[PDB]
Amino acid sequence: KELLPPIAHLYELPISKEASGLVHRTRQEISDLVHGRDKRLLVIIGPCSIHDPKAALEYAERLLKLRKQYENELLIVMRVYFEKPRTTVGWKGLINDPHLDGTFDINFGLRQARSLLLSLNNMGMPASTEFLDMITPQYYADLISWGAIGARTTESQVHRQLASGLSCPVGFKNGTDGNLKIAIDAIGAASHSHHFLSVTKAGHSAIVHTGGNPDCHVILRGGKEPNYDAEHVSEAAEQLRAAGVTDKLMIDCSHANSRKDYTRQMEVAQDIAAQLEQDGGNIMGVMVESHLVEGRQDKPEVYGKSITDACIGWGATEELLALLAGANKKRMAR
Amino acid sequence: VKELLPPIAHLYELPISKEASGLVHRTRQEISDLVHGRDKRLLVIIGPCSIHDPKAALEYAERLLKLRKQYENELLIVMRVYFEKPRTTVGWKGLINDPHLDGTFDINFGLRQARSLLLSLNNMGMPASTEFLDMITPQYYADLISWGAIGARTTESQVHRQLASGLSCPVGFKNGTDGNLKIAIDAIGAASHSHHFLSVTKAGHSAIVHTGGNPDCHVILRGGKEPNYDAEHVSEAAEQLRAAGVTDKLMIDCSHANSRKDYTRQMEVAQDIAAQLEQDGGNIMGVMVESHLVEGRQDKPEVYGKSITDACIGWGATEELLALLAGANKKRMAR
Amino acid sequence: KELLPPIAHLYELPISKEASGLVHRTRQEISDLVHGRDKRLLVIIGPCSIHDPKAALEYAERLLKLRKQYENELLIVMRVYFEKPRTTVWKGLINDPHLDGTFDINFGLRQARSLLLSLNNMGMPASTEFLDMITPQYYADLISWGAIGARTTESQVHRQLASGLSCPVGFKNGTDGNLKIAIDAIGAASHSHHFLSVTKAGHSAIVHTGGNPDCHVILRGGKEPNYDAEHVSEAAEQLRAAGVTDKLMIDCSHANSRKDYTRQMEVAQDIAAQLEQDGGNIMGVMVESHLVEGRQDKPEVYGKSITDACIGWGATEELLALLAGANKKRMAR
Amino acid sequence: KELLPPIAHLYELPISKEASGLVHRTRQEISDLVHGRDKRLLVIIGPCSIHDPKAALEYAERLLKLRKQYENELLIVMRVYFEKPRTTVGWKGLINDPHLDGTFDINFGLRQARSLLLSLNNMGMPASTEFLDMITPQYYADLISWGAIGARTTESQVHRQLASGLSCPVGFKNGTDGNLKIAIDAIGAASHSHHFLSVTKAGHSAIVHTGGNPDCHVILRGGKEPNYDAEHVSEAAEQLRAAGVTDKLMIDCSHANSRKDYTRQMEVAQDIAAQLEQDGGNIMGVMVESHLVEGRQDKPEVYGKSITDACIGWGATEELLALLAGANKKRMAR
Ligand SMILES: [Mn+2]
Ligand SMILES: [Mn+2]
Ligand SMILES: [Mn+2]
Ligand SMILES: [Mn+2]
Repeated sequence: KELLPPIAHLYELPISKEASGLVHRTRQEISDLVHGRDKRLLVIIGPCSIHDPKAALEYAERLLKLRKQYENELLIVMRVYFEKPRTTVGWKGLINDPHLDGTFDINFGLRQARSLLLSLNNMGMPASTEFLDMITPQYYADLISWGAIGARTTESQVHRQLASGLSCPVGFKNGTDGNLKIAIDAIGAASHSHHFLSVTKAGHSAIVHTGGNPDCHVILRGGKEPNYDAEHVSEAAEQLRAAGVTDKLMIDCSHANSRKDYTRQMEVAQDIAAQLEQDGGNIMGVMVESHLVEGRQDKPEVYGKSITDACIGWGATEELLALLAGANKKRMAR
Repeated sequence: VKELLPPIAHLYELPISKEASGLVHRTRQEISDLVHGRDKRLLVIIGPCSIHDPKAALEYAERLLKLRKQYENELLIVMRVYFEKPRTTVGWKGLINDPHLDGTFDINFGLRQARSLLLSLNNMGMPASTEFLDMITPQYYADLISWGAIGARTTESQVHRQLASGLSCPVGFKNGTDGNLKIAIDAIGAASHSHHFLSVTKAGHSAIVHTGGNPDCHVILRGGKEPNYDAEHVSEAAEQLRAAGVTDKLMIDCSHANSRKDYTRQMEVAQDIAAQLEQDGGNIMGVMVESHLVEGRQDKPEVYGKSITDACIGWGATEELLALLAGANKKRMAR
Repeated sequence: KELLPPIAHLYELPISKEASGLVHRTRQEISDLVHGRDKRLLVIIGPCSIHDPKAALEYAERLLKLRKQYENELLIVMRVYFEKPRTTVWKGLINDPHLDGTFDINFGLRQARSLLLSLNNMGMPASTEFLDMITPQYYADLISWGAIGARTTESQVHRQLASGLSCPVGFKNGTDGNLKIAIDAIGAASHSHHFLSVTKAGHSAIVHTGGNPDCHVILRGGKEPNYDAEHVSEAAEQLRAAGVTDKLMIDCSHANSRKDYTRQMEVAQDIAAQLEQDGGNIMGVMVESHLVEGRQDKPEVYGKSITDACIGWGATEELLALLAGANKKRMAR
Repeated sequence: KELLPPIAHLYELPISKEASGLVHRTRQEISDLVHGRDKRLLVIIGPCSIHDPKAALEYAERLLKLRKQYENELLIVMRVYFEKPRTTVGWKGLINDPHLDGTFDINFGLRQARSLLLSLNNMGMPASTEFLDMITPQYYADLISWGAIGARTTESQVHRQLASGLSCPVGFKNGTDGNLKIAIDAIGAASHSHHFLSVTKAGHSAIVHTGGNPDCHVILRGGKEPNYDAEHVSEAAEQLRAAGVTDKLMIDCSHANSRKDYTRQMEVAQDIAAQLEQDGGNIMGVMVESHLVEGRQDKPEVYGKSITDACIGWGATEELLALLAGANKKRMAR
């Protein structure tokens, strides 16, 4: 079927002066955290997945107030995930199936994704996403300040190539059973130049030559056991130094670190807060699964509630952000 | 950003012949038979870790073809013709990506040579197998491939499971690099279903594709932190496959983590499989073997017929290993 | 530079159910006139060129009332021509929508499709001249009648194009009056052709067309005017000799009025007289009309042409009443 | 149906150093003629249409010997016409239907046309053709030293735009009834820059901005009456100067100047030969319909015989060229 190329969506929704400026600078600001030049804490926070742009915009307006408030301690960027990797099968996100009913209206979904990202950046909220597909990025990577490569794809050569050509910093998650070396290796690969086949903005396949991405880091997201504590952070930091790549890392409070219990994301954040207080020198960022309303639901019946992984609600979100900001204020004072 | 010819340009210059088309169609059907337990021959995916020299490849194929015919009642021999290689971090990604082996990345030439070699192989009677790594290169030559692999590093990847769901050949999913078998079992489940995703057409344009699912996927045991080739591991995998409601017939890789990356250990693994086939071995439908004209590996392509990637057994050792497997499977089939 | 393909525009501006029905119906009604099943007179009327969407909609709202009023005698369809072909030298609303040498073709094609959809949606069907081989895919779905101009009637590329169009097509005689080239064009366009074209996705392809059975000639003058009974009778003779339809359209403007735009009325009266006497070979007329009569080099006066001079609204009422009255009498025989 | 783009053909049949040099040199030589820097006579000579590459190459090998023999007096370039305009319907040429059987194998036809042109340039014979289609030129214009726009398309805006973007000199024929102003007007238009839609080497439609073609001229090819004589040449020269364009022009010995009778081309050439002897300062070239065997045939039964317009045969061709060379040697001595 008949896919509109990126240029069609770029013509309807060109990046504005403000969005372009916000993306450019947030990427720069994140590079400084990745390389230990600034000691603010990157916070990637928001829904497991976007299934309703309206709830997403409401969420973003609340989050914007806290982004501003804590701007000296925390660098807040919203989770805006449009592509979801499933264990076997299931809804792959808003792009793949925006009407949430098996109609796979991908043109509508890409348009909605771009429109949401443009609106977010226009309001002052930078955005992040996981890059899962090789073709979808040309539709909206210009509006992304930070990207993730998921646990299920960190070891994949086509995803490392993708990352090597992205203009934003990229986090690589450790593997689903806890393997960190694949992520360390991914930084090596993505940091170098690659030649590979991709698709242009006009929608045609082409040979691209990337320059490499100097702003990649790892993300600790648990395995058979959680890997967020000081002992794990120290082990990982030594392995990063050994490989000659940045030893500054991100810690995901959710997924296999909370072991799929949204109420434990706060516990993880408190452990991180104590590391920042005691030392915490290898930590540059945290990831949190958060929505307007806590929990999850199989069907999109309740507004502002996840249909994928369970999230903390808005009030726990305010608490969690206050805790990290206070803890990092103390770290930054040393 | 450089000037890629679309699949239709290569297809025009190198159209599939009646003979190649018959060989592919038959070989896929025969392999399907093995996957679903209808025939008890052993699929043998055998040849170089990587193809870097089409002359040496054609010579290899010539020698192998005699053995394919000789052992045809006990073994279904298909050549490894791997054109895309995953690197640990960085390095030469294969003949397609850089066919002149010097960082000129002449991909139009690479794709052309890959198709030419596959067409020449099928025309001489040797079916071909490859690892599908890239999302766009398959359209250039998948019509000439009888069996496909998704590698250990990409079995968990949703975009690779999608690709597999639209392939017309049977597909083997390798267990993960540390030993995880569940990802490959999950992959069979995923690739067996219909998917909708973005891909590139034969004309070189991006499009929405809707696949029908691939009913002929299976797992490949290739070792992890510890090897997983033995009877206990096979029995344990078979139980997991049945619990997930997918085929309990599997393939065993003698190389990579099952040989502890020591090419001289491939024969020990094959000897263990032979022993399983003689005793029972009902869940084994195939084996994988990294093999070339000359054993070992080299950083540079100085020696003819010697791998520049993973180390391989040599030709003599290939005769030994194939004879061992054909003997042992003859007995399995007899009962 | 970076051309959006037709599918980008078709996505933002899908044809409505109402527009689709109007185009479908009007094409058929026109075909009925081309082949003598109905004796209403097609009238292709409106500006020489469209340079202002706002004025074009205002003109359409006025024309719509007369379209309905005269519907038993006349089939009124608006002229929505975006440009000229030049002898040489403003390059039309598509090729240059900002009227300033910036050639913003993406914007121009978008604006063209937008206007055509709005026109169809209000009940006014639209006609245009197809000048190039690529632009038609962006809006031919909104066109009820197409023209091939005098300067391109003889061209094999344009005959091919016409053979694949889903609307009826009029071929103008040559710039110096040559009628044979238009007669030959109908014959060429009625057949199947294989040739290279561009798809709605923006890619070159081989297309195989089925032929267009609803083509006709248009008399637009030359070395001398060719609107009178004598010239109409000779054309009809030549048409029947070539085995194609002997129903034709008369352009009141261009080389039939020459240097006086007000002569369109005289041509129209001569046509009225033919209709009253007999006039059996006339299926249509073309008229260059706008809100305000005349022309201007620069777009200062609202609703006045910036290409060829046009009769104004009051004279348009006059000319349509005249034609409707005359054709009423022809249909009553 | 499934059209290979130009790049597919360019990859299989890249232009050689030799062909590239011959085309560059020949284009420059022809420009010098159009602008009166040189008084050699351009001679565009060969079949009405190509229906058989084998005969065309045999024809070229004979013509090369004369090309070389007359090089100080004549600039001989072969007619290699692959696209034919029909009065109503009929075979449109080798590209459109190479197997001459209603199969329209256009991929094969383009491949065969490019192959022939490359072979011709490689043997030392430059080539000319009529550019009828908007899309086919990308496949082989790099191998063409001179182009024609036909009588039936000279008045066409799209053909004038096409001409404005070509790298070769272009001749515009007067209209089919004898109108010369359309060709004079065409030179005007094709000398300007244009913006229009075209198709790329990769097979995608795009906006192209051409720089104008400063090497255009008119071709006198007859109308109701012929227009080859001194008086018509003299009339056309005055109008060229009046429009401010080159008053050097080309005369077609065939088509409407021969009343469609192949035995009259020699009479036209003889008239031209007298003008060249008397004065003939405004003539820069001639066009002649020539083949191995004279006349025409309905089916491709006889080898080297036209299936379109009737042509003079090889013997008459030698006579005609000797005549023009002898006459122009004298013009050039003054
Ligand atoms: Mn999640
Ligand atoms: Mn290997
Ligand atoms: Mn006009
Ligand atoms: Mn001819």
